Amino acid sequence: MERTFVMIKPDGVRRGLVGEILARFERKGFRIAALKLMQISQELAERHYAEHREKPFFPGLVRFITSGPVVAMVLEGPGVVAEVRKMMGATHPKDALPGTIRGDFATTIDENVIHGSATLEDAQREIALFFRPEELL
Amino acid sequence: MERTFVMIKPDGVRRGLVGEILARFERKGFRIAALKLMQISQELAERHYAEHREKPFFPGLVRFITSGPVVAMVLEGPGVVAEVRKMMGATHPKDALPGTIRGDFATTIDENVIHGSATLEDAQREIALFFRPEELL
Amino acid sequence: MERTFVMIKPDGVRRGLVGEILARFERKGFRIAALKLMQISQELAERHYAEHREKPFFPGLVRFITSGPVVAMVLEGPGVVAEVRKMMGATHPKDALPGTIRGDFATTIDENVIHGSATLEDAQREIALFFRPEELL
Amino acid sequence: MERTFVMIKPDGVRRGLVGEILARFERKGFRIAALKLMQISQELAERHYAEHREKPFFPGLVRFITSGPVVAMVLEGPGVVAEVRKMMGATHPKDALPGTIRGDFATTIDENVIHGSATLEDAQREIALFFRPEELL
Amino acid sequence: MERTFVMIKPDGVRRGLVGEILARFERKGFRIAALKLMQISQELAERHYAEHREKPFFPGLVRFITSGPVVAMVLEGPGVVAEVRKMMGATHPKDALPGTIRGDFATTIDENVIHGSATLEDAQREIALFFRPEELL
Amino acid sequence: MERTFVMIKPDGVRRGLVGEILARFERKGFRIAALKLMQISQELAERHYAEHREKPFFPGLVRFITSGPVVAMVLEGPGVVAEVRKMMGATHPKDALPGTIRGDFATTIDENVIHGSATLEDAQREIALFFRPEELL
Ligand SMILES: Nc1ncnc2c1ncn2[C@@H]1O[C@H](COP(=O)(O)OP(=O)(O)OP(=O)(O)O)[C@@H](O)[C@H]1O
Ligand SMILES: Nc1ncnc2c1ncn2[C@@H]1O[C@H](COP(=O)(O)OP(=O)(O)OP(=O)(O)O)[C@@H](O)[C@H]1O
Ligand SMILES: Nc1ncnc2c1ncn2[C@@H]1O[C@H](COP(=O)(O)OP(=O)(O)OP(=O)(O)O)[C@@H](O)[C@H]1O
Ligand SMILES: Nc1ncnc2c1ncn2[C@@H]1O[C@H](COP(=O)(O)OP(=O)(O)O)[C@@H](O)[C@H]1O
Ligand SMILES: Nc1ncnc2c1ncn2[C@@H]1O[C@H](COP(=O)(O)OP(=O)(O)O)[C@@H](O)[C@H]1O
Ligand SMILES: Nc1ncnc2c1ncn2[C@@H]1O[C@H](COP(=O)(O)OP(=O)(O)O)[C@@H](O)[C@H]1O
Ligand SMILES: [Mg+2]
Ligand SMILES: [Mg+2]
Ligand SMILES: [Mg+2]
Repeated sequence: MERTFVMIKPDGVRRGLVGEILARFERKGFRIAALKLMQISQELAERHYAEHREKPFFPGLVRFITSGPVVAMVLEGPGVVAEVRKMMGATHPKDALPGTIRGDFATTIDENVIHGSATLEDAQREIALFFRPEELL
Repeated sequence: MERTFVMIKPDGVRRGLVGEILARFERKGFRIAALKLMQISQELAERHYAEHREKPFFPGLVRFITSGPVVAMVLEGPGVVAEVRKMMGATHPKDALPGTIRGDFATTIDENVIHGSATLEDAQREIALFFRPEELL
Repeated sequence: MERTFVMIKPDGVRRGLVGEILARFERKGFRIAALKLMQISQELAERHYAEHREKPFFPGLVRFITSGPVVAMVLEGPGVVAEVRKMMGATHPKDALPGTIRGDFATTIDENVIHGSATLEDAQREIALFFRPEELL
Repeated sequence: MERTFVMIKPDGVRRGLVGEILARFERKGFRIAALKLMQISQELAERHYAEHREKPFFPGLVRFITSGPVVAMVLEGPGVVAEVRKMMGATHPKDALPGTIRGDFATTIDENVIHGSATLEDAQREIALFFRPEELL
Repeated sequence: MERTFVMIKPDGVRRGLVGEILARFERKGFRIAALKLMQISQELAERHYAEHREKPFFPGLVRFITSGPVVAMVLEGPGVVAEVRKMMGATHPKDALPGTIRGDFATTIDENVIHGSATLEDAQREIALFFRPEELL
Repeated sequence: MERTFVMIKPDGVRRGLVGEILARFERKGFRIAALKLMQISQELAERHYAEHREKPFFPGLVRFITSGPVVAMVLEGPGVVAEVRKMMGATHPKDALPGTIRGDFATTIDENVIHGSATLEDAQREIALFFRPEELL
């Protein structure tokens, strides 16, 4: 029942890591409730990162997240939000532990391969923001 | 430039083979131009099967193809249509060689895990049928 | 010389995770001293979980562990007991770290894919309880 | 329904290929109906080779097949006997195609890592010889 | 005893396929007798291509083979020369079967990821040309 | 720009773990700036472990590191020194976490599969000690 939003960022897609990452989630046992390759519009990127609109890395952040196609998805399963968060590893790749997605695939904070909803509330919000209602199965 | 349509069938999705299959296409070097989880409707299924209509197993097929969500995609690359047919292996798993998708993942023709356009024309037809134009990137 | 008992539970077997899990142990360098697919009898399950006989989840626990075939084994190698315990990860999948067996394959405490002897004493006891003496090589 | 007998030979076991090989059969979709680590006795080995008896390498074979523990198993699935012969590849590794077990893991016919029943009848014969009835699940 | 020369081309190195390719040769059972990252010089490249000289694409080839670092190696094992040609698959990826290196990793003959000695004599010639004697172990 | 020295020890090479380990680094995104199979000379081993020259395990240590060929390399990338150190895991395999190289492949401190420069200074020193200047690309 519980759902979380996940996004394989432009770098992850360009480096051909989509299947590998998705396999980790299926292997874990989560259900794919939604999935799609998509181009983040300038607007979506600004809404999504509104939180950091004042920050100084905001411009470069928006430029990165829209630099290429991303793979958006919604994973379903018991405590999927917290578990997916643990699977991704620390935001700053330098602190992400091995066995973790960022720990195994990312090297810098700027291009950290993936995003996972931080909380239940963030998830509900991100899902409505990235997917159309009928796209959830 | 050349592109093909691929569909991971309901059996492939429920068995959690989506990532593994996508990974093979990515390691091969093909570009993912479109991708999405979707539910095939009765009408849609029947439209896709226009020649296999006056055939027999037609109903039993539609039943399976609509039995659950499928993962649709478009792959791009040199001779990708013929190349993907080769990667999938024979339609009937028993005749598909080890190393191919159906050879390594399927056991019956009923649930042969995946579908790939037979020709460039079939691909164009399938792409227009399963994807909206804006979903192609 | 040191040995530990490991069991891939009914869920792990049903989800086709036996080879993958066994590969992690061979890759680690441990020796397979015993191995067998088996059905846990009502009696064995009760003996094995005697510790939690009074608990409330006992009935459902016994029902799960006997719900289907399991793969029992004995691994041999330096500090194998403690190392195998670390490899499995926390009992409650929610706390199991990525790279860990439960961390990568389990989502709930009820069906946590695998068991590993907790101590040397538990190992000796579990081994005699699950395997016949001549089955150890 | 249909079933076959498979044996990971002593070389396959010592090289730690048990999990990887089992994983291929599991991802393929076959059911594991029996499995066990065992030591083949002199008599047992000779009984298994009844026609190859008046042959030459007979002794050198028995020597190898009894040189260490083997992993015996029974696999179930549609046309599993022929399908497994295809998955193993040619008896002599040099003629086994990449993607098959012997093609990817073996280099000599002497130690060709695995054995699989040649026919349904050979399978029944091998199953009755290597497994007790109660070991079949 | 028998040995062959293998070169992971510039495209294979930049795409980060070195480990995956080496892993296949190791799981196969071949011994690595020599290995090194190197930059092929103009002269060196041309010397390697002595017969393909009066040919056409010669310059376009040298351009690619010297376009970046390559990983050179010598593999040892029974019939390793023919065996490695089989593992690499057809020179042109479109004709290479799934399961082979070029079949699973390449799409164009221009950048077909890897090279392997065609004969024992070519191997000796290539080994003397790319490796100093002391680099053979 | 930053570089670190890594060495797959004799055990790792003998167990055929080179490709697998190298793949983890390419997957991570680091660049291979140098690579070569080599035999550590008595002198090099003594220089490298001069730090522990007084210790009691020194003799056995030198004997191990020179017991067979090793694969030496230099990895390049952002904070590669610290990240590679984290990827390898604790020196004593017993304390190395799963998902970590030693955590997944090593069982004892004596034969712990791999080495990674501890600091920037150690790296510069190890690189000049193991590789010739022209071998860095
Ligand atoms: N006995 C059968 N039982 C169930 N489905 C069958 C049977 N025979 C054929 N099919 C179905 O028929 C279709 C086969 O298509 P066709 O023979 O025209 O070429 P194809 O390359 O296999 O196409 P596809 O990729 O869709 O399988 C598939 O959708 C398959 O599942
Ligand atoms: N030159 C040889 N050296 C060592 N063993 C050999 C040699 N030739 C054949 N063998 C052995 O002979 C047997 C070959 O069996 P056979 O040719 O009847 O069919 P098969 O399908 O290969 O059977 P199997 O699965 O047991 O290998 C194997 O056990 C194999 O190891
Ligand atoms: N159209 C082409 N474009 C670019 N390179 C080509 C083309 N045709 C052939 N080549 C190059 O020609 C060489 C083919 O060698 P050859 O046909 O003699 O046998 P081979 O077994 O393929 O050798 P190799 O392992 O070096 O590819 C390769 O180096 C390949 O990249
Ligand atoms: N130093 C930094 N440079 C660039 N981007 C940063 C930096 N610090 C944080 N960010 C960005 O802000 C966001 C942090 O939010 P959080 O959801 O906790 O992490 P993440 O998005 O990496 O999962 C990410 O989009 C991240 O890239
Ligand atoms: N909340 C719970 N629900 C179901 N089973 C539980 C619960 N808490 C503990 N258990 C069961 O009790 C046992 C705990 O013993 P332990 O050996 O430390 O862990 P595990 O068996 O998971 O390795 C397991 O069989 C586990 O499934
Ligand atoms: N108890 C021990 N037995 C054998 N060798 C040891 C022991 N303790 C330390 N060493 C050796 O000393 C070195 C420790 O240095 P360090 O660079 O921190 O670890 P490592 O080389 O394992 O990465 C290694 O070469 C290690 O094998
Ligand atoms: Mg098809
Ligand atoms: Mg056989
Ligand atoms: Mg070649």
